[PDB]
Amino acid sequence: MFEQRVNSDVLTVSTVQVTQKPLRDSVKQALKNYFAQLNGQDVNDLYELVLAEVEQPLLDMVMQYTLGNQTRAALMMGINRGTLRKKLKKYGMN
Amino acid sequence: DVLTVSTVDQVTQKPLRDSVKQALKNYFAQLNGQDVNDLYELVLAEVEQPLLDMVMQYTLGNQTRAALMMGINRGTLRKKLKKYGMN
Repeated sequence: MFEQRVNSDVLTVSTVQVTQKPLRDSVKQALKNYFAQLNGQDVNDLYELVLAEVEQPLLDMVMQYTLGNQTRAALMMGINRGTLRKKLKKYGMN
Repeated sequence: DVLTVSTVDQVTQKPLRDSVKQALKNYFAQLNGQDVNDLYELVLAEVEQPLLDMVMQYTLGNQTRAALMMGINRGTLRKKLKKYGMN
């Protein structure tokens, strides 16, 4: 009945003829390899595991982009400074 | 380094964070001063979807085992699945 509002910009990486492929596929491949090594081992924190692998490079890139300005970083990210501060502290980036 | 992707004519493993960084580098380069207010959401959708897809395949669609493996409650799991039209 109704369409949605979302950011439709793309995130891609290079693959090799060289072409781009969606970032989501890298996450997918990394998980396949992860399960392959796990071989039925117990895991109970996969969300946290993946999130840490993704948030760190994101925080660094946005901070680098805003030259360290946290106010503009929170704005660009669509998160309040409180949540931003919390994520940085979480990864020792304070 | 439990999360890695294959890279190449020999193939070697590189951390997933390196893929995320490369993609953001491409993203920021084309931003061209344009403004953005939801970059976290854009990245989240890009990584949550494949994570959900893979965990659900690996647990045969069993929500209770999927949520335990992820370390989130089922209500949360369900909300994310519905958000991405995967329910």
